[PDB]
Amino acid sequence: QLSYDDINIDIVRLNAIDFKMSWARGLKDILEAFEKQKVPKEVADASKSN
Amino acid sequence: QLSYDDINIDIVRLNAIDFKMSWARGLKDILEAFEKQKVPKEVADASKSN
Amino acid sequence: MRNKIFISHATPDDNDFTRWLALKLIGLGYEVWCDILFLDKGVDFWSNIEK
Amino acid sequence: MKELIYIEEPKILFAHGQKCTDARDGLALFGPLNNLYGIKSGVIGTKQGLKIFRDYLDHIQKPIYNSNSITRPMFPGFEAVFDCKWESTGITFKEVTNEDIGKFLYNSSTHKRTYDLVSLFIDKIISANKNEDENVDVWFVIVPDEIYKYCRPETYNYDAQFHDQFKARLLKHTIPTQIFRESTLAWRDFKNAFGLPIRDFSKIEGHLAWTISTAAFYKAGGKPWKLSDVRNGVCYLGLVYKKVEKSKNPRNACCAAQMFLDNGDGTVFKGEVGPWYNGQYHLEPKEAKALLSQSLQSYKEQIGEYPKEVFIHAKTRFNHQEWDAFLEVTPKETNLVGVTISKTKPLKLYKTEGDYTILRGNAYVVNERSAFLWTVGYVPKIQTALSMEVPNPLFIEINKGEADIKQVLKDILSLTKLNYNACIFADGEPVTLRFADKIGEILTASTDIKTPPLAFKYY
Amino acid sequence: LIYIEEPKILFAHGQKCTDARDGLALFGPLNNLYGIKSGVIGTKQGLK
RNA sequence: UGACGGCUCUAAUCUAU
DNA sequence: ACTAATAGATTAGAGCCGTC
Repeated sequence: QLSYDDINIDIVRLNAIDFKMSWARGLKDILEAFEKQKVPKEVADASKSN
Repeated sequence: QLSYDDINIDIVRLNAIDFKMSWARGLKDILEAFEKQKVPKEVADASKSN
Repeated sequence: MRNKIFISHATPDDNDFTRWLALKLIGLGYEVWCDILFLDKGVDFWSNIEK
Repeated sequence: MKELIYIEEPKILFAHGQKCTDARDGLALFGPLNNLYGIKSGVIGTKQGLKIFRDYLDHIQKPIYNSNSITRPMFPGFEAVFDCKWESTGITFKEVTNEDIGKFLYNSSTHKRTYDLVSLFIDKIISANKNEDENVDVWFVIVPDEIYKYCRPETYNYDAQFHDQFKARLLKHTIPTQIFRESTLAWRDFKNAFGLPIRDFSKIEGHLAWTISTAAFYKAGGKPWKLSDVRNGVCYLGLVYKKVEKSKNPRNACCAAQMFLDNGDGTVFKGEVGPWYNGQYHLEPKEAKALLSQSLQSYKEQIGEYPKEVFIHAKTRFNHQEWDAFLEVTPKETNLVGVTISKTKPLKLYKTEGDYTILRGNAYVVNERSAFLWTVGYVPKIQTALSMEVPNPLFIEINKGEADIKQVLKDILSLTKLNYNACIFADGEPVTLRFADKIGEILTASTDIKTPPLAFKYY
Repeated sequence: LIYIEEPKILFAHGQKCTDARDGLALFGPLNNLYGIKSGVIGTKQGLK
């Protein structure tokens, strides 16, 4: 129910990550942006993080 | 009957442990907070309480 | 050094999403603090967030 | 020159709204929809049927890695995936000593011994159910490999395999018992003569432990997953004419119909029994007014109206003398699309490149009242076909009635994920036929129970 | 009239007190169960 | 029964000499 | 009268496997 004219003013100037229509683009673009922004992380978990 | 806006200044900033809704979850959060802070303690024994 | 990922979210509801997100984020290896999970009890609730 | 029309594969919902397509990974990252506080583990078996659980039961709490997680994925553990407490607590070890078993196993009359072996098990289970204090949610009968090695093909007409009689005798008690075996639960310590065990369950110890955990999960009232495309007010019926050639008279051939409804409450039930065998897998008109009515009585009182459409699946086509009776019992407001599904038609296509089968979801329509659905085959999710060659695409025909064949094709591609017995991408035939068959194997073995529409958990 | 001593009733973790109300309120039950599934029926008003 | 495949071995049934 | 009759047409257990 997030109408674009009702979102916070600081939010609209930034590309929001979509979790509504699927979790798929939710955590992916969370990590995809992290991969492009070189956010620090440790190891790759067990089983190569599955 | 004591609203969260009537809390005295000595503990206004301090993150309180909720017990109003349920005493069980407050008791549990008491346990986890002590474990996270490495609070000194002995082995659990309810006979001392008895 | 700035290392914890700040999940600025509503306390009662978005935490459950974060209990999915952050718990997965810990699973992915990301460092996460939250106003529910990593918030230590007995601290200045407003001041701890500023730190 | 002919083409193969494609329909998208529907997905399956999970915990707090999230909707993935694979049941393998949509459950690990999300968890089951309906959370339950814990499952009490009741186990009965021999001396070797207990230390195996004391190995396995807490083995799936910790994560275990297979050879490769891409093809045989690991799972973080029962608490980390299924959001429940299931450990060595509430154990109801009820030792049936081997000498006690041997004193009943030593009998050679398999027509009598096989019934006797189950009678040793049920009498304890119902006693604990009624005349005892301990509470068990799902019972784990760990029958050793020797018990079902020999007992394999009024109270003796049941099959040589004790699978049917054991579960059919609990219909009076309605306790959900998960039949187990030593081989399926003790893969590590079982070794053959040459040094290579026959059952190579090591690599499957991922999604196999997914099956055991999810089978024990749903039987406790839980909801591991639900379909995210099942339409509203629509009933998906399925009857498999199961042979009642268990007693001395072969005059009985009773089907076990069942339904999978919109709300996720698939109330699998019992059909009607009557003297129609001549070897014809059809039921007389008088009994038809008792099956579909009981099917619809169980739903009209539940929701307050008639179903929108009844997808009556079957491996056997419906004759007019059978379908005519269906007309008066059902209202005209629902179109009874009898989808005779056949897996014996000889259609097999291969690809000029690639060592895999055709991508699933393809629907080669033949005419308005025929189709060919590759519900089994290659997939883009697990990138592995659920078969060894291209199977028969499930011949889908509106045997009686008129409707859009395309609307029919998607729902069969939807009744393939809700397999609350395994952990696969999907099934090759609709669950409206597999779960309608497990009732027949269980229920029709015994002819002295006037059973309610018990769900699959009791079977 | 010789006096017969008041008996004891056990509670959680094998402990031994004398009041059913007091012991449970402070100690708990012996066996450890996780949750209770409450199949509830009744009239529409009675649900409230 | 952990399960969903795959055919294969047998048998059965109705359309018709 | 039906007595057989050999096929098409569909069926399912039911062993035998693999259990990509």
